[PDB]
Amino acid sequence: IGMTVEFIPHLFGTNRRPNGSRGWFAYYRMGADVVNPNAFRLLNVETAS
Amino acid sequence: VSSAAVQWSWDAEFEEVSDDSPEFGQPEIPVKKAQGFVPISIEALQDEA
Repeated sequence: IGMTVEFIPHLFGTNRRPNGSRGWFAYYRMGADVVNPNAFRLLNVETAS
Repeated sequence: VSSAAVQWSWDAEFEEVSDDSPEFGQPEIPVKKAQGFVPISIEALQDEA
């Protein structure tokens, strides 16, 4: 799913009554991973201590 | 006006979000003046072409 933005009309506080503020909520869903590890080559220049 | 982007984060299911309100700044540019002046004689203004 893509980027969706939502408008919360009313927030609350520590005593569950309105505290005079609002907000904008957004979320996103994706995922990835490497299937075959032998189809790549990566150069590693590591510095000895 | 100048500002920066909000910071997203990868959260799990039923995980509370953290507020990401960004900060703002304001540049400023003053306006200054420059001038030049030249006086001429009446006889000259009529003689010189």
